[PDB]
Amino acid sequence: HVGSYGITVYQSPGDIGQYTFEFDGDELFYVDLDKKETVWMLPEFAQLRRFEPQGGLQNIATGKHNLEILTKRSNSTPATNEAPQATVFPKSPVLLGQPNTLICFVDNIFPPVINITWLRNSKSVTDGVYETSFFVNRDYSFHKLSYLTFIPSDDDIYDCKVEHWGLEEPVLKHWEPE
Amino acid sequence: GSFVHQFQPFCYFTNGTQRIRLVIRYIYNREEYVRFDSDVGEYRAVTELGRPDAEYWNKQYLERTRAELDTVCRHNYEKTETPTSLRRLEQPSVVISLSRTEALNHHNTLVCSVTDFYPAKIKVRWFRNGQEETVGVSSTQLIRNGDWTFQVLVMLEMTPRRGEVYTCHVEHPSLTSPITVEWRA
Amino acid sequence: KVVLGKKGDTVELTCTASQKKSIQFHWKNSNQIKILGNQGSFLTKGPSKLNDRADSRRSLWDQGNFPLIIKNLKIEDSDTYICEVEDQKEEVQLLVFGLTANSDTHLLQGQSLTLTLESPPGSSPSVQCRSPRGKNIQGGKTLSVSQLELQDSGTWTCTVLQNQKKVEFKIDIVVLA
Amino acid sequence: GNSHRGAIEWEGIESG
Repeated sequence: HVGSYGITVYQSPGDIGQYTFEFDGDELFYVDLDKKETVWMLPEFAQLRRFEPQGGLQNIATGKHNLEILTKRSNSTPATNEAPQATVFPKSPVLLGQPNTLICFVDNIFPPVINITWLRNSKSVTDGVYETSFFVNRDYSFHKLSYLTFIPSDDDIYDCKVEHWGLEEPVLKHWEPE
Repeated sequence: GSFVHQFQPFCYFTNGTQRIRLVIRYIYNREEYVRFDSDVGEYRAVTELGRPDAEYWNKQYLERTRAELDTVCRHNYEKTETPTSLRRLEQPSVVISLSRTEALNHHNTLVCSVTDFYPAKIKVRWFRNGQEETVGVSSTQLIRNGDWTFQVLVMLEMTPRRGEVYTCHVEHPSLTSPITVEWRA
Repeated sequence: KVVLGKKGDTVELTCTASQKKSIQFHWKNSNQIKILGNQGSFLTKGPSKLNDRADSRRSLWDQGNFPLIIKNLKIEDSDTYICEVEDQKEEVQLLVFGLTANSDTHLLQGQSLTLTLESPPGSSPSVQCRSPRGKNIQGGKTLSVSQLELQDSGTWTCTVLQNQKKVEFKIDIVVLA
Repeated sequence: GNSHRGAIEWEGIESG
């Protein structure tokens, strides 16, 4: 097993920070820095264990602090933009009429700023969309997953739109049932 | 453009809390500058950017950090992971489907979709008329859905003939007995 | 196409097809054992001797490239591999060699140096090394430098040549007084 | 109730 208790990421400009706990590669929670709450992916877990968000806030404040110090140390070496790569796959086996969830897995993200959205029949989707925080990778880039609830049918086709600084134009990863 | 700082802690457990290793990485953008590795015993500079830190931290925070192996790693594992992560059991759904439209005596591929399971440990086997298939079986990597469930697709290269019974056989900790699904031509 | 690799290094065998798109492909070996291929839009690796050392680059499939990547090479990975994309076959023969220095370590002036080339049982070449200051000894599967002189302390370069191809190994030798 | 803690990111030295 592997527990990462306090992954702390801070980025400037913009004052962008993220604090999460991962166990065996899955997201235990992230601390909402603005609302100041621990948001558990599996809500039932919050009934058997708890984390005081302050620990999250505090670690972020330190992340911020070490960012200035390190930025100065490198003589302000900016982050190189990478090109995110997206993969779309269904959560469950595709069955006409059976509710399902399309998953967009985006890997090799760097820096940790991105927009992952869904297009149904070339039009943007709003409802039924959820997203994870950025997960660490062995090479220090990140991965993130977006979710779209949907019902497989004959007329609907989909796209996962990825917009990132390392991409000249938003990329579309197409997916349609069979 | 921008600048990023990452702080990534890792508690590696083996045989439960029998062996715990604590690795802490400090990274600027994508360069790890200073790292604490409990196998080593103290902070270390990975690159020049880390010297201002290693030196000082070994004097003021060495013991505090080492103690996290018990105060955080072991504590979290025994007291919070135990009643949550380690007790999670999600049974796999198994369904077979044919790749190409059926036509007896013509090569084809059976797809066994084993989905929605947790934890990752799983065994998926293909049988044709009671004999286990090996060489013609192919598989995807274990796919992490990101919602605390995995999925994996195991294929069997075959030729549907009358009377044959193809069985996808799945064994998983959430199951007392294997789940098997048959497909007959 | 003949690709040469070095024991313990990683190689990338290429496969370009047409219709730039993650369409259907697989790589098998001489016994037609499928090593890797694409399932849907996913990578699948069946049980074979290379399972934990092979891989591909998925981002390139949309551009019509289906590389087979092999790491930590073994002379026994030497073999002919075939890529089939839809209805295109493409044979790549991989040959793996290994130049080792059977002279362990600590070499003293006047000592003999012996190197040996490891090669695929199916096909053999001509090796030809070069000392840090001149003499080019050349031979077959075993080379030897009867007696060294403080001048060869350095880093030599051997050359293996098969077909009009060639690989290059560079070992640093230390002669001490 | 069940209190969860994390790791504590430490500060770094300046100047010099």
